[PDB]
Amino acid sequence: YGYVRKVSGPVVIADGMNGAAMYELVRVGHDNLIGEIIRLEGDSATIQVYEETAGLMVNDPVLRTHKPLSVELGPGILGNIFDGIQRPLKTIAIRSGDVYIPRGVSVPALDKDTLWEFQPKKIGEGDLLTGGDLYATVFENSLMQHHVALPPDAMGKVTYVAPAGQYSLKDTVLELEFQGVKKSFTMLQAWPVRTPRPVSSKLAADTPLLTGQRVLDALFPSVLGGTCAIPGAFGCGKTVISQALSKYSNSDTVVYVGCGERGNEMAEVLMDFPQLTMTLPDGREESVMKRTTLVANTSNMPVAAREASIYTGITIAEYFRDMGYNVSMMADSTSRWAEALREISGRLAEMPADSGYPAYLAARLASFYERAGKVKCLGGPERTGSVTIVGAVSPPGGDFSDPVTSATLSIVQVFWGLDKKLAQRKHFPSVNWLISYSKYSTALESFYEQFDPDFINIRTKAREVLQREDDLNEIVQLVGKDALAEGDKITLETAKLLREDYLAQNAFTPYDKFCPFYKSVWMMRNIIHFYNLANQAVEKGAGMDGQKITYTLIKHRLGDLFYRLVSQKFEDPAEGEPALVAKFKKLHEDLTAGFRALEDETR
Amino acid sequence: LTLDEAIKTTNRRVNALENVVKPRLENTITYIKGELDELEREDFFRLKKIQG
Amino acid sequence: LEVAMEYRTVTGVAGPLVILDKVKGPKYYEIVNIRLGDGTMRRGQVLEVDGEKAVVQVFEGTSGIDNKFTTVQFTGEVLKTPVSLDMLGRIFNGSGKPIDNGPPILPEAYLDISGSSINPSERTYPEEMIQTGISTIDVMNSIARGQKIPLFSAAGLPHNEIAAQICRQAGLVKRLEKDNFAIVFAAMGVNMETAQFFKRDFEENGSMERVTLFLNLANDPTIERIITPRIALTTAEYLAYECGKHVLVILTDMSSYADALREVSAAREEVPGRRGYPGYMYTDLAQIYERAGRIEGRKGSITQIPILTMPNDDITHPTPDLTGYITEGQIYIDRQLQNRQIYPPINVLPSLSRLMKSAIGEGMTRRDHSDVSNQLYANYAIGKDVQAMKAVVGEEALSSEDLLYLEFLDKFERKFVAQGAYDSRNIFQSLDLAWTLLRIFPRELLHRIPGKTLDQYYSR
Repeated sequence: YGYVRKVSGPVVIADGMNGAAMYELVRVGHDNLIGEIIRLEGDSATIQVYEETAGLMVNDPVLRTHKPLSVELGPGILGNIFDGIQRPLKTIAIRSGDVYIPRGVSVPALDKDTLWEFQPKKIGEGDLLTGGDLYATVFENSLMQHHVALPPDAMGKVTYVAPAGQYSLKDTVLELEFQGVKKSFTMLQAWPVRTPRPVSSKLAADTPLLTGQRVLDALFPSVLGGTCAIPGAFGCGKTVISQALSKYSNSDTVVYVGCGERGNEMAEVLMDFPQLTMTLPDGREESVMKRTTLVANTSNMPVAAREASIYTGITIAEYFRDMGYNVSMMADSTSRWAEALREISGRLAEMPADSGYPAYLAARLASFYERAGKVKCLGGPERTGSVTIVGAVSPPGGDFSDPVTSATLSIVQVFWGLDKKLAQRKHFPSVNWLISYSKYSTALESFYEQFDPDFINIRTKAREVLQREDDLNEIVQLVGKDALAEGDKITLETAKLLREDYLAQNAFTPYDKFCPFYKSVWMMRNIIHFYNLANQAVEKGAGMDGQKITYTLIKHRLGDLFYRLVSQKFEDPAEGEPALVAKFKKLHEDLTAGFRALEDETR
Repeated sequence: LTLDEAIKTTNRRVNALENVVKPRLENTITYIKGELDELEREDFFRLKKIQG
Repeated sequence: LEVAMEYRTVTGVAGPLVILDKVKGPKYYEIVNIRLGDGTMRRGQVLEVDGEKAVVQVFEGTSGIDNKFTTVQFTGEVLKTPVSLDMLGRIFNGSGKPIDNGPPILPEAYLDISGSSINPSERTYPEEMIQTGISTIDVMNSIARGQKIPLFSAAGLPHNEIAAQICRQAGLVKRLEKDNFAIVFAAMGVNMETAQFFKRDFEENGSMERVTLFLNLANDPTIERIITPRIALTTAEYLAYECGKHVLVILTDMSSYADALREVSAAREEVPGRRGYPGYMYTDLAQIYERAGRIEGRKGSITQIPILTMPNDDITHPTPDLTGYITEGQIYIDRQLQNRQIYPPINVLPSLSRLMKSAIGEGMTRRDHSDVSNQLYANYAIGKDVQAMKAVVGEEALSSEDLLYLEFLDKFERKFVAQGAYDSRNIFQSLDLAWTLLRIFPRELLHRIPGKTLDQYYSR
């Protein structure tokens, strides 16, 4: 139809387009490279090529497709690895024996010949169905059922529904008639990558994430369907938090879309997650590959593919939320994505903005993030599902003045700001508790109240202790601990105990691999109770000394309780809640025995 | 003795440390605004000239 | 009486812009509706025009537009927002379309936004106080009907909670002195979750006959975020000077508004200004603010409390440093106070009102307002200094007055500033609390308090 005129980098200007709408995917050259339109100037239209452009001719034919960037949905989408343009990577590696990814490969996103079992949900002939109604369920794999729903833009009366049995995506499982005309439906569902899926109404989240790590789940919580941002740090961050959110989280499934990251790290993730025998069910050890999905696009991948990867990832989140699961999507991208925007904007000769990033960066980041949030689904039955966006930010080497960082913090609700100083000190969870925040602390009031009606007060006391210690650290840096009084000394002792016991976690051992909420809240209550009792004791002033003398008395003649407090982190979760709860209650009773026995003889 | 030590520390902080830091802050401000901001406008101005 | 021509001469699409070919006699800031090939409708604004050319910035993006099937039907207008007295008590979208499941506004007038400026001869000094219910505001940093007082905040700080509290508890102090109070509430570029918070607060407030929630989400198109504060200011101006009603306006996250202006300016190929923000951003913010003030010929007034986010938790940022000159105050939200778990974290000692003296007086408010304000300020400073000293002197050598100031500081932080999210406090009982804290010191110790006031109130 149309022919190439100009080829500069990944930007191709093809004349003769005429009626070629924006973002209408076109296919370029004899090799048939995918490609999306980015600008128009008349009979010619700019194209992004999503692939290497070396070898393009002049007057090399370009074919239009009239379809915007679309990802193919349906069964088998779970547990696969897709390129940014949604090509099945394993399918390419097997179908073609070559270990490389050939230029311009045309493989269907989902296999069209695998036999899938069909279980209709009691839909009768002549019945009325509507957009997103859940007419059949397919067990894509054990422990993860896949409901099949009509597309949001579909309705009609059920003239024919296929019976239960083995079906393939090429078959018509359902028929509808509407407005005097009939339409057919298969198990596939193509959807534009942008234009988020429709929602009956959004909702305000109440359930917390309750992730494995103690700091995240206790100090700076996140809600299901929430929105987070970590500064994409390594060793910590992109590895430990990713593992916690994948294999040790209450989200019903995972969608890892980390693009623009190192190839070795991607290979390590893609080789470690295959085993990954997380106990997601109550008593089953099913591998999480039956639960997750990768949209990996390495750094060497074409620059124009980053946005496609991000949007396909968030679109896949939407399909699952629509079925009902509480998906949680983690994006190691959005640090390379800003670079992708800079590259395309500069090549498209757009006028730059503050710090050289395109002026519309905030708009794009908003249009991405605001697709989170738990949502009341379409169709029948009534249902609910959520999508969580735990994205990535520039590593802690640049201040928050970074335009990507400022744009994220202008939208993101929970900031797990990792600090590089903690990473130097080898504190592995590495969350800086002074700069992090969680605006969800108010909505979680009901859950905290019902779980433990006194957790809010102990959390506030812990925050006050940490802030007081960080405040007088500067004073100590000038004068020293010589002038520190009893209250200051006990506050610093409790802060050090909290820092090394509570806020740390190894995550490479059963002690800290996954800390349940009850164990964390019990540690917090124990530490805060010790702090309060010690402060009351040093305020009593009995024995004519009290004060720091009583502090030394409780640190020497009562230090076994202190050692048990600092070793409480090692309570093995495998022992079960009825055992660990009893152990912590006994430790609390012993602590109450102290500061009363210590007050018996008036110090 | 304690007053002598404290006075020495205070005088050192007033004379050396603060007067060391403030020139550093001024130089850092000048390096960023005086050069990077000026270059950014010049780069964009040359680009606009190329377009014209 | 003229039906606007529907040109179909799209001859170039790029980003948010579309360039028409041969429009006959356009208008610079005209408003145009687009009917795409698929039949969907988009509304766009006209930017710089030229010979038969007119670059159109399109709302909701420009995806799907084609240069042979898209019609661009002009209107010949400059976005006259519909304005009426029944606009109150309803939530509106960014562009003004109601989203409160109600009918569109039946207008008593079509006022063009970006209204003409007030004649400086016709202005009048602001007077009387405006009760907000927060003790830290109405005692030490008093607010007067007619001020333009920013509320400087930062990312993560609970700016929106304070906004909701101001929206609910705002009232007129003159209750005991012896209902024409309306709160145009504008929110620009809020998060997706805080939208639910605002909807809940404005759907169960209990005084809905007063507020009008212009709401513009983050994922809404940017040009809507530019127009939203202008729509809000126009509606407030109408309800103030064209309806004789006292009006309060809260602009939320005008840093987002500045970013939106930056986004629009770049699309017009204009060179970016100082520090990235356009140079005309000073003019834009002056245009937004100066619409307030008290008019001699009218009984109404406009008082602004614009909430501004200061990036990087510093004031050197171009937007806060720029708005500092235009306005006459600064009510900072302090991160450390938020860490200290004091719900209103307003750093009272750094905060000040450049014209707080007008609110304090005899006719309005109470006689002892200035005295108690100054005494609280001075005593807080002294308490902070004494705490700093006790951090290094061991606290054994502190005199009795030092301990008095320490306990006063603790009480002021934990009993006065830490107001509840719903504990509405009249200025009289707020001053009673201030006197409760003050009376700890001996009557002779309160040096800053003038005579005939201690004898009146120190006896409790």
